[PDB]
Amino acid sequence: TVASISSGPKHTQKVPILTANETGATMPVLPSDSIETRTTYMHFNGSETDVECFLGRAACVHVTEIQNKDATGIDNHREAKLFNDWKINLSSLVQLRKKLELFTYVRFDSEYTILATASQPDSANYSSNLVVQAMYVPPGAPNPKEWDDYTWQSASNPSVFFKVGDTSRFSVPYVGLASAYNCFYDGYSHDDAETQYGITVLNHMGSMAFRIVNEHDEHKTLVKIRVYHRAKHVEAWIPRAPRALPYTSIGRTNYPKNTEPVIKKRKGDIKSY
Amino acid sequence: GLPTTTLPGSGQFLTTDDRQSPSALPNYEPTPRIHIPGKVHNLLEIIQVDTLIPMNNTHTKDEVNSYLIPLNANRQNEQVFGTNLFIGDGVFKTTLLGEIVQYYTHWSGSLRFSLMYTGPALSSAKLILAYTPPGARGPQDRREAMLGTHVVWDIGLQSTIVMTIPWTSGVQFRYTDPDTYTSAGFLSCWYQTSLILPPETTGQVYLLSFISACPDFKLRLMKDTQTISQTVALTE
Amino acid sequence: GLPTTTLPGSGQFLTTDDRQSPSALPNYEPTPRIHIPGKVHNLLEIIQVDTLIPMNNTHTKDEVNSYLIPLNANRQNEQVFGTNLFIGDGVFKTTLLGEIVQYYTHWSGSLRFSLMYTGPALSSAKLILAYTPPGARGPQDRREAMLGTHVVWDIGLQSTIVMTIPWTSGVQFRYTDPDTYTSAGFLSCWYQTSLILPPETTGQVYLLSFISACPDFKLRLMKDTQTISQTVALTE
Amino acid sequence: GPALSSAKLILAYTPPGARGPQDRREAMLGTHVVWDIGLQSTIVMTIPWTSGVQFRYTD
Amino acid sequence: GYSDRVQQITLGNSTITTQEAANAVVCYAEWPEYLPDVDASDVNKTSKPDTSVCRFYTLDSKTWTTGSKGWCWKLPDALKDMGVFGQNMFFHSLGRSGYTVHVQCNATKFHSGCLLVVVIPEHQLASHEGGNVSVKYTFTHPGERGIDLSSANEVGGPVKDVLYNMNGTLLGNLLIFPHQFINLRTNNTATIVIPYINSVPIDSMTRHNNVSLMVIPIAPLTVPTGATPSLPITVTIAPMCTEFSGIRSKSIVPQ
Amino acid sequence: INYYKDAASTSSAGQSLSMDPSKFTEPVKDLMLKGAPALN
Amino acid sequence: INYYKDAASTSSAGQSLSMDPSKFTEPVKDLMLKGAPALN
Ligand SMILES: Cc1cc(CCCOc2c(C)cc(-c3noc(C(F)(F)F)n3)cc2C)on1
Repeated sequence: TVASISSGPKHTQKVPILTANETGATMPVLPSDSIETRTTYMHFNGSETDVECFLGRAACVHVTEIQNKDATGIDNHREAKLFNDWKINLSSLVQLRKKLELFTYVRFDSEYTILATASQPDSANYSSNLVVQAMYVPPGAPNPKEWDDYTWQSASNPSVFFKVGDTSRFSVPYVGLASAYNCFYDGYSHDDAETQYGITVLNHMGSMAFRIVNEHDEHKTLVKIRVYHRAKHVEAWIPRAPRALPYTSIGRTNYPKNTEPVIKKRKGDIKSY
Repeated sequence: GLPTTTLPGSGQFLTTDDRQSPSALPNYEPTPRIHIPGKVHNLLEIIQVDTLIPMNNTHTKDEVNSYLIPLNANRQNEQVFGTNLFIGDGVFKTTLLGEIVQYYTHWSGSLRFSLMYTGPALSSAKLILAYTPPGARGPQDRREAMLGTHVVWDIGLQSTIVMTIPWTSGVQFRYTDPDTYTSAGFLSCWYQTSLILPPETTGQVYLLSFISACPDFKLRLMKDTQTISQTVALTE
Repeated sequence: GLPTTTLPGSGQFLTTDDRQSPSALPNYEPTPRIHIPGKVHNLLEIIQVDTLIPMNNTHTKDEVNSYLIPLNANRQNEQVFGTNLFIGDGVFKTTLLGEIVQYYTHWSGSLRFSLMYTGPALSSAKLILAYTPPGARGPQDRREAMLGTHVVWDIGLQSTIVMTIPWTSGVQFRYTDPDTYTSAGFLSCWYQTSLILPPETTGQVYLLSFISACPDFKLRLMKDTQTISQTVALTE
Repeated sequence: GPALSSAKLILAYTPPGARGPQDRREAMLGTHVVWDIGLQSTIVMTIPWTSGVQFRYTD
Repeated sequence: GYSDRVQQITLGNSTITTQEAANAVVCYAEWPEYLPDVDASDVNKTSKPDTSVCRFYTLDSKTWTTGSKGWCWKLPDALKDMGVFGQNMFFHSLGRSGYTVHVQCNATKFHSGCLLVVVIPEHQLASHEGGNVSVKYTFTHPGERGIDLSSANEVGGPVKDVLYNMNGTLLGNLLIFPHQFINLRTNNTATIVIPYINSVPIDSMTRHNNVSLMVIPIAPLTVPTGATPSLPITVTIAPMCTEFSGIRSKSIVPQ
Repeated sequence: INYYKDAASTSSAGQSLSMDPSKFTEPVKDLMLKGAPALN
Repeated sequence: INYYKDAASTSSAGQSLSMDPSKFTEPVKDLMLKGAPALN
């Protein structure tokens, strides 16, 4: 594959470098169209910039917390973090979000990796070997209310049991209801004057609940859970303007008020180098 | 039992590894694909589309005006604009090219820089765009700029001039992050003759500048960008 | 020793994984299979069998009466019944269809809704069943209902009318769990003419309604149902 | 008009059954031609035979 | 002597001519088409009114002044009240369509100004309030009037900073979307053919706007000495390959 | 060799190797030849 | 490849792919044709 062909002097009626950008087209002008060039080869395929590679690596998409402690007298297990849940979404942590939002529609399979790390902030005689249970609770499935509900039986919901300090790994097929996931959605759930706007109404993927299976020890253990997402078998459509301003909320395109200029201001002239 | 020996790295989680893993939803049948126009396969595809350069940084805040390059009537020899060619910073940092380029550590290839005249039809002008390859300073006058790669643009019927910034380098790749040894040079524009306005016409005409990559382009070593961040996890 | 590298996920117990495991009872010979009628291979097989809909929720407790849809003599234009089409809730929640549908997150396809008349043979009536696809409200009068998918049912020798609720949607799948964007619409029934009873006959005649799936039907993403629970493990 | 002048007009034909249009929006809903004034000085708009009965009275 | 500048577009009983065009853009190089069996899900036979809805509808003209920020229309919203197309929109549960957008704006060889005409698929607007505030239905359904980017914020409405495309992205990068410029010195019209773009075969035409059209002044308007400091901008849109499905009662929408 | 029954569990797809920028760079109705006047 | 001697230790069977609802939907003695009067 040639990068540049050999091209010499020129004196024509054919002017490749004069165009009309109001047509909306970006004419494929090459260096050999405006200067004398020599032959060079690409020695390059562009593998690393393939959308499969671009979205094909794990990125942290959520961090949450649960803890192992005596549940005696706790009236709201959920609030006490005896167990916690995550309303599944990929737009909470901004790094992966900006990448995905480089496109309008996106379709792919997902590979999840869940890392659980223990912590004992105050006096403990040892570190306990806790087992985490991550259960997927799809829309319509009964949500856990107590860390040891009948819901954790998980007869139909899928769930993994892994050691804290260890990692959990599994993949999920493309689960969108449509032919592709929407990164943006200029619409509502119905024609209502007050209903929510944006993908907020589209990305209703249920949530996944986490808990520590072990009963409590004398001391209290804080387990932090990090979920990583890697896309595979990727397809992307309709490229768009990259995000410029900071995000403020999951799902909305909203940006903060009194935000700072994102375009750098010259320390001098428009003639400055 | 097949005898085995586990190697260093066992149990590690390399975010970049590409392995198989059990499916949590066995026998699930995903929704059929339907045709959707505008499919993108490679980022190198979209960086070939040019976007506007906010060449006129000069303002106190982001404005439509930062994209307008002012041109002044009856000025001779003078400089219209200038900029270094660190495509991963400066004026280029917010463009589609600069934005995508920042997702990678290395870049190589030729850049496509365009200028579209928006002054009245009955006006005229001849400008000169110049690319100064690394090794010397940004040109300080037309004569100096003219000694390097350049294009004398005659404004007319065809509104846009496309000047290529041919890959001129010793090392075959440069860092997207501004690095001296890896500098790309300078870009400048000057009045070849001058801008002439017709009768009953007054003020300023502007130039719109565009940037895009040639099929020449190469990008490698994916990395996180400095164009996005957060202090706390976002919530619904 | 074959060199190996263990990957993330090692040691995990994914309730959904499908692997091989050693048998705790080697050489055990299970009992021979004998023919047993009524074998079921797929749940999609049984949801095509219709069951009674407790359309008449209105009672203070579960009763045979919640399955009886009252019909009143000499009423014109009037509405007989109505219901939204969230098959995973409301009147449908306890039916075989609703019950099975709740073991999955997504559904798609056409529904088969039937009405069997049980009034005296010498009585007569013409009703109209209507399906209002999503986007507009549940019809408030016959004229409004009649503008959408409907069937004018003439009561007679053939006791049952089968109205299909054809899959009418943009997105190819809906959530079994009531979700607005994913709503299926409304179902209503009205008097086309009116119920006429013969001499020496008095009171109320009832309609029995059935629900089942068409071979159209699709169900996916298995999950636990909200139709069963316990506070403590059961004992013998 | 002078060569250096410009304009865009819209000619509309309203077939029988409704009144003569009272504003552009109303006229635009029927047969019409958006004319861009320029080099070619004349616009030719056809009034296609739009009728039920196959003939009309000149009177 | 055929030129990129002279064009005629005939749809239904409506025709458009332009003697100063700059070619025409066909979004993602795809011409609109009807929904093929292989992609269909909805089992209802669809309705194709053809020429009664696939024709040019001209919106109310906007006035471009030295201070204009830009305008934004949404489809199919902008045509929600246009003849038979509009009616079908509310009488059916689902619908799908493509369009030919034709933006007009003439001046003289003494004027100067440059409008960016771009089509943005799934243009989800942002709330000026930031945080997690939503944008109420009415504010993204301005209809034929469209949204004026120089108008003041209003409770429940979207942010209208031209610089940030009403969505947190920079104006200069709007060019990645199918667009065209109306550079008075070259142009006087912009034409963009839009094919149906969505992640579903067909969809609700009232609760979802597939794309929004934006006309944004980049190089400000400049009129010759002592001339009227304004120019009109006219938008004409024609639906094409329009299909409607699931006919019924007729929606009643917010406000 | 694939160890699992479902497609979703396989590893990355491998370079699309299609690459056609023209649907974004030249989405014009009338083909424009490099060198020929953009506006004839 | 199966690593164990007993059948019970192998993994899941894979879709029956039979599917005949009629034994539940139409368990009638005299065949009833769709369109023909149910009760003749
Ligand atoms: C955009 C976009 C795309 C997606 C896909 C979300 C996938 O949702 C899941 C997740 C996150 C986990 C599981 C899952 N299956 O088993 C487990 C367990 F191990 F966590 F229990 N988790 C299943 C689905 C459908 O979400 N937002």
